Amino acid sequence: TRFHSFSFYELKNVTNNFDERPISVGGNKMGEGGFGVVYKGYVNNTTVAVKKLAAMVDITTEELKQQFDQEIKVMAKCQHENLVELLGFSSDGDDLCLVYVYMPNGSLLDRLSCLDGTPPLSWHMRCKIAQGAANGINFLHENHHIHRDIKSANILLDEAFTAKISDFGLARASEKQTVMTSRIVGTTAYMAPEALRGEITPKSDIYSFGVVLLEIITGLPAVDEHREPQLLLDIKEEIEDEEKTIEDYIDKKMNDADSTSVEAMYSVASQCLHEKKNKRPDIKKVQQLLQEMT
Ligand SMILES: CC(C)Nc1cc(Nc2nc3ccnn3cc2F)ncc1C(=O)NC[C@@H](F)C(C)(C)O
Repeated sequence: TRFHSFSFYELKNVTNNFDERPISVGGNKMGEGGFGVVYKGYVNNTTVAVKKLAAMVDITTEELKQQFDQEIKVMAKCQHENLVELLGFSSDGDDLCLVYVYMPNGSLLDRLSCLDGTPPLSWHMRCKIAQGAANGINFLHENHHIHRDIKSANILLDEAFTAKISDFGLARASEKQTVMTSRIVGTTAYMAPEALRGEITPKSDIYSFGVVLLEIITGLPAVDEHREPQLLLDIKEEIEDEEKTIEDYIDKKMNDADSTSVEAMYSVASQCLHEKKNKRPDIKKVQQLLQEMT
């Protein structure tokens, strides 16, 4: 064993009975996803993030338990500066909690949208975050794991804006390697075409990272129901068809972006976004191209 086993009452005590008010207004709520809500807490003077798993999407209790077990297994095997650190968990009763080191700058998604009044990320910080995220994915792939849910909401940022990959509940270990599933899971706006069908491959993680690189350049979320186009990957088509340029989509909330490094990041993203999985570069090549960029 490597993680502290908490009793559920202890985590109820340290999160102020899972206070639903936002942290910005003195509550404990930091965010939510399809598989749970994240609360801020204090455990023995340590600031923690407590993910209470109770489902808000179409998932069964046994599927939640499988994702909880999967997260613990991946966390026990993978430790890296660009991966979040699991401190412990609670499993007593019908409730499941995962306890982590708190992330002072929350998620990349929230920082790109300046949620809660945080200042816009400079181009220089965006480049370092992209490099950190690729190093995290590279470590996971080297250790034969496929993330299956890479998105900006799953890239967290510490006090220094060091990128940290999170949410390993859907991660798959692969010794051999394309395989199939009957339960399609993930965020549609980021998912590779084959992943949307049910294929499981490390090449899908590359496609999803390409979408993240477009959110970093543009400051636009991957999907926006009230936007034209609603899907960010459609801008790649508009740019490829010469109807627009990447310069027309650069986030206006920054003053330090230069055309050379922006075009270089866009080139990495377009390569990641090849329709044909085998045309996409491997994570070590993505890592190398992002290093050449700076
Ligand atoms: C729930 C996500 C969006 N927000 C966090 C996750 C985390 N920690 C973790 N959360 C999760 C959720 C799943 N894995 N995971 C790993 C983690 F280490 N820590 C802090 C925040 C958080 O919101 N911090 C506050 C800052 F954004 C501030 C600017 C001051 O509002």
